[PDB]
Amino acid sequence: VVNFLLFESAVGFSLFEVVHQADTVGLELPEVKDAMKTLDKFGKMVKLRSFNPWTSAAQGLEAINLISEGIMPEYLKSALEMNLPQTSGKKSKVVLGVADKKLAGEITAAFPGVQCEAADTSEVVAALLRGIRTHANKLHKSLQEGDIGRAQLGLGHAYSRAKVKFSVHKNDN
Amino acid sequence: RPVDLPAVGRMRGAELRISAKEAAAIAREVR
Amino acid sequence: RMFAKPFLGQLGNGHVQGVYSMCKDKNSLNCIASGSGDGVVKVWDLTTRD
Amino acid sequence: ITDVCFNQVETSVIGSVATDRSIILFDLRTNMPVIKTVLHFACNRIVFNPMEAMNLAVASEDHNIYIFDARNFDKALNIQKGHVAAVMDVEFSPTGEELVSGSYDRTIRLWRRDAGHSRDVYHTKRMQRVFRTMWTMDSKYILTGSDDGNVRLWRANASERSGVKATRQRQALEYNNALLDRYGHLPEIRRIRRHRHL
Amino acid sequence: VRTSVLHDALNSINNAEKMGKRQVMIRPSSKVIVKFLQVMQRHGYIGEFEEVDNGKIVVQLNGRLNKCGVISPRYNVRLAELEKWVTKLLPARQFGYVILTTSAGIMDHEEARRKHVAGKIIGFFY
Amino acid sequence: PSSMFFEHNEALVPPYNVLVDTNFLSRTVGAKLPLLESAMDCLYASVNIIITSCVMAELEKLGPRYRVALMIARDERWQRLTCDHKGTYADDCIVD
Amino acid sequence: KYLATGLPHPFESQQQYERSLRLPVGPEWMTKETFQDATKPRVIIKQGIIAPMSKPMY
Ligand SMILES: [Zn+2]
Repeated sequence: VVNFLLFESAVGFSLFEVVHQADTVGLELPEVKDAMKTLDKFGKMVKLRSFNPWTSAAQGLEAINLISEGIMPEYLKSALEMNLPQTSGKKSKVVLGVADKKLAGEITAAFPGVQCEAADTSEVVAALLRGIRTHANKLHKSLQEGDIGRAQLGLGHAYSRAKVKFSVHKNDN
Repeated sequence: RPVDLPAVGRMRGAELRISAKEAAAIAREVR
Repeated sequence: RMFAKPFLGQLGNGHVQGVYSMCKDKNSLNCIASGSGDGVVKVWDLTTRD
Repeated sequence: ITDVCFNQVETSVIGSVATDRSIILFDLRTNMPVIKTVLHFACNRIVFNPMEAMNLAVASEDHNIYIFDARNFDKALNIQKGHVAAVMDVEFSPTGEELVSGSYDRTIRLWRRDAGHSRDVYHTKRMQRVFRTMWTMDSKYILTGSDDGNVRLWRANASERSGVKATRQRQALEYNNALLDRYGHLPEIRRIRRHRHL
Repeated sequence: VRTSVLHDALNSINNAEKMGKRQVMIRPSSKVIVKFLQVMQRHGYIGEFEEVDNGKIVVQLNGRLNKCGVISPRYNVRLAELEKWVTKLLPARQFGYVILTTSAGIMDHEEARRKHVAGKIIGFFY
Repeated sequence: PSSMFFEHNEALVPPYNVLVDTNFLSRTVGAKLPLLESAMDCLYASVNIIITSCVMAELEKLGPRYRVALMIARDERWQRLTCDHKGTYADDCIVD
Repeated sequence: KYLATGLPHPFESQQQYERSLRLPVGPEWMTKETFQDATKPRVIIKQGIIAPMSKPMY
């Protein structure tokens, strides 16, 4: 049973709040797969709760080079402090759904009241984040300034160049 | 034909009759 | 009566001899187990029934 | 003592059946038996209702399901009679309003709680006998452990597909169900809704 | 008349396992029948039986067995013969058992290979 | 197909993949004959011995008279090739 | 064949049953709010673990 879920993309990270959660026994069923296909039957499942864009491409570069290595960033901790109900897990918990297992462990260690479900382990949150990645252009378009294609393009170039150190020994042009 | 029926002798009800040659044939096969 | 089609699937290859006991997990939602007649038990996950 | 079942609603109340054709209760708080009733035929399995703490169901060799009240064992609250061979397993739905019974012939029978007769019957040439049937915690799908070595996953509400429906889709389905609740007893509607291939 | 009361009992067990009943009334009882059903109950092909007296036997069966049989001339068998007799009587070496009246009693062929004793083949089930 | 030199299949080298039909399986249980041991004694090579779900389906569709052959087929050490088609007809499944 | 052969189970009188149906359910004859309130199902099952009830509600 999922309550909220994180979703990080190149323009920023947004957390959705699930209402009418997905059936977990009939996940391999054709009617439920068609529901995950169609936006008119998956937007009933997800409702956009919060959005945090980057301030700059330097912050987006730091975001990938923290998230891919596993460690969560301070502004992700900030937005989770802002959006999640402040609890400690003694009598009531909040189930968050995240894509990566190391990020799950760190969010659970930073917030003791938030139980995280990784998409690498749990098939329900895997199918649910898969549907959000499918329809991610239309779920954000009311506050998607511009597009996502050039943002992903420039951010993949910046991430690859920071990993490779390309400009310091490419000079022949 | 039934699959479960054994191959040594004839079967009638729950009684399986083995002729004296067939129990000798198994003792020949062992030796 | 036309769209009454109740059979959905079968968990894995099954057992060798018959299934004489089985029990769900009442806390989880996709944890099943089944113990057969030749004394082998299996724990199934309902999300991956292969 | 053949079967044992903790009451999930009222903790520390344990029901059991035994081959004396009897059901026995147990209070775990004061560790002793409580009451014992002898029925006419042997009971294969006891189970409790997950929404009503006092109601139980025994699947019994009388081809029958007896819904009993644990406070007054004088009479059965309900008697479900639809089978052909003995009933092997009974299981309440987690909503507490339906029942699955796997029988010793090749049948699963789906029941409402107040019905007294079959809502559905499930069968298959490959299914050899039925020994253990139980719901999933969705209360939408049922599982059947057979004597063919197969665990099968059926659905209750055989004509109701799962997933997210549009509003004009689930309104058509709810409208059809309410309309059958009203006009389900007329002769043409009755014979077509009761016809099932056994 | 079949003096083999063991064969009459085993015929009744086969008729019930075919007809899908859940108990029988083996009307002439014995002691070799009780030992036979003791081995079948060890290997789980029969639930629970009781000998009531006038006596007769009530045999709760699980619905797990396929066939019972007696070997009518009761041939003598050594261990090196016992392997070939098992693989010629049973459909598979891992399915079903052959019953032996040994000097250590009445037992299955796996218990005979455990206890290193040979004997006469009396019956089989699978 | 590659590895075919004029009706000589060069793709089959041991361990031999052997598909089993229901007729062969019923008769090799009827002839008191162990399946993998007799296949290895026939080919003098290690077989891996597979059964399609259509073959398992026809063995299950035959009644409880064939429960022994069903258990023999349902031995765990063999590969089970799941089929993605409708009719569960073993001949057309094996030929396709 | 369109008449009913006997009284349904809870009903005790011909006037009771034949006057208790009396109103069409459909959306042509009733308003949208009435149609929704009259075809709401009795048991409303949402998705999830339907665990047995922990403590008494009333
Ligand atoms: Zn196929």
